[PDB]
Amino acid sequence: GKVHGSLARAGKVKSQTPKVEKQEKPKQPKGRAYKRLLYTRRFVNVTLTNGKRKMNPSPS
Amino acid sequence: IEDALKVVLRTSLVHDGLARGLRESAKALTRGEGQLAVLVESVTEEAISKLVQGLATENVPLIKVADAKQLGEWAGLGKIDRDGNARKVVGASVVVVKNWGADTQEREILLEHFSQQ
Amino acid sequence: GKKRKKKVYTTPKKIRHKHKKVKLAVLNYYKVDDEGKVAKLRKECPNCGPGIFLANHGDRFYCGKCHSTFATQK
Amino acid sequence: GGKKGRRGKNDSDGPKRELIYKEEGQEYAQITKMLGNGRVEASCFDGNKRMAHIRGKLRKKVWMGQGDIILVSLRDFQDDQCDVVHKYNLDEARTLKNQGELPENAKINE
Ligand SMILES: [Mg+2]
Ligand SMILES: [Zn+2]
Repeated sequence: GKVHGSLARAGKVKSQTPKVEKQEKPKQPKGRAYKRLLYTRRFVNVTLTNGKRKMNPSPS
Repeated sequence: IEDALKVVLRTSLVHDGLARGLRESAKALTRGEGQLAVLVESVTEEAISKLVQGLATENVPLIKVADAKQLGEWAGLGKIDRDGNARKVVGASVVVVKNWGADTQEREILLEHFSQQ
Repeated sequence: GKKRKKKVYTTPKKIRHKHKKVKLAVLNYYKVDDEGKVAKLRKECPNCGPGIFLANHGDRFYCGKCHSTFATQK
Repeated sequence: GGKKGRRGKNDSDGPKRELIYKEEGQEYAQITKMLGNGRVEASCFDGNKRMAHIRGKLRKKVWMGQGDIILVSLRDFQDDQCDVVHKYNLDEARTLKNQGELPENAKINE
């Protein structure tokens, strides 16, 4: 109907959200390695020179 | 011979000559239609083969090829999209040739030999 | 706007008429006379030609090919 | 009336809607008095007088007055106050009156 259940039930959305498990996620290098990875990814592996850098370019 | 049988099954699959089954085969033999018949002896309870023989007495010649499943396989019942067999099981257990279609010399010599017996 | 509800039916069900399959059906139509001559248990239909067997249900015989035009009392 | 109407959603549900019942805490009530600040007083059909907020999707979307049957959702942490969730336009209210989810001593008819 208008409201499926009792309204304002102190955490309704969190209760009924589908619990989706984390991905296996191979280890991300950390420390100086992370900075080296960022430097390589941005200033020696320029990907999308058109427009801006557009880091995290949404696929569409 | 193995070649003439596949040749005749091709010439009857092209022009719709195979009575694929036994009821259609029985109807063709009762009529003046069934010009050839191949059937397998590895049939349980053996009465279907006996009925085929009796209808053959009555369109006379018959062949006694075994391997019912293989008989259906090289009888053209399969869609055979791939090069290898793409269906689990398919069989005929009786095939009747009605339309002779195209004619090859080796096949006519073979059928004359089988008629001579 | 349209306000449609879930349809409720005042009828239990009508079921698809499944075709009556018969194993070893063809041999019942015939009869082997001891390794040789054979006879037919069912009757032949004249209009279609030789081979087609008449249907006997009760005090009449009925065809399948020209089924509509042939139903002759026994 | 007015030029306001063309700015609206034009949500025309004139045909007879299917009335909504009460579900585990949502209960029927009757508007007793009209207060300010978009809040109403609802006598629920349990002998209690709850204070019901005129609620979202209902504030300036339907206009409700004194002596209107109503559906209201309670709050388990605070029982005194509640929220008006749906309004019945005096036709299905008769149906509930015959079915008697509410005590019939509350007779409100035109
Ligand atoms: Mg408009
Ligand atoms: Zn007929």
